Amino acid sequence: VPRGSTSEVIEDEKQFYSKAKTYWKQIPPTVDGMLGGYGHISSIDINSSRKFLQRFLREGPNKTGTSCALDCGAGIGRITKRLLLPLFREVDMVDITEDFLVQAKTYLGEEGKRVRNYFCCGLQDFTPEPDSYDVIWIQWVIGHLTDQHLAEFLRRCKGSLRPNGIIVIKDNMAQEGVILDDVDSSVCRDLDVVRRIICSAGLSLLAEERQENLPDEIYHVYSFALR
Amino acid sequence: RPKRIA
Ligand SMILES: Nc1ncnc2c1ncn2[C@@H]1O[C@H](CSCC[C@H](N)C(=O)O)[C@@H](O)[C@H]1O
Repeated sequence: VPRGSTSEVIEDEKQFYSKAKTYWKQIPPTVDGMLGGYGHISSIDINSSRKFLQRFLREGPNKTGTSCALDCGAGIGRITKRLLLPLFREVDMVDITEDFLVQAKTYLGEEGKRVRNYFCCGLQDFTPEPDSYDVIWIQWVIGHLTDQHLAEFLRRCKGSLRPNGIIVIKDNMAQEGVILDDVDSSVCRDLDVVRRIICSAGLSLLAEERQENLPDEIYHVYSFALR
Repeated sequence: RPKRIA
């Protein structure tokens, strides 16, 4: 069978997290470090993310607001800089790697003065303030959490949404199963697994979209908008 | 992070 949960592939959860922390600690605080050598795809990524988000910003009963966003596993703030700060009055960042948050303050420049909180914490230990965010953006990090921590984190995120708020997950998806990468200490899950986890967190799908124009050799990437 | 299919 393919594997369907992280408990089938993670030998030692403390080591799964410690190894990941050690891996990111020796990556340079640059876009290419964030994107694993694929820094050149950033603009394609941000353009598609922007179009996806703008679906939820149109006027109407369910319009997502534009006061505050949370960037989860934000790194140096690639997404905060080019996608979120232009659209949200304030942005909070959370990441496990202190060096990245320190570099963010340089990387983000003057606009970075609208970053309110820089939280240096693992997602598995982070509880966002209730009723605080219009958008919670979670990109290229969910693979770093166990199934139980991911489900729990998505529940706490749900409790921190403002009225009409949404959660966006954008990540690599496996063709089938749950695949361990033992170098960066992360998993890649298939769409059925990810959807199962979203549902277990009491969330529903508003939209799902495949990222186009990526290099042929990398994992497929999908975006989900949730509430 | 984005990455080559293992
Ligand atoms: N358990 C965890 N909690 C929070 N952040 C984590 C984490 N494990 C890894 N990270 C962070 O997740 C990021 C993955 S790289 C992606 C960075 C950003 N989302 C972007 O797309 O540009 C790194 O900044 C790394 O420090």
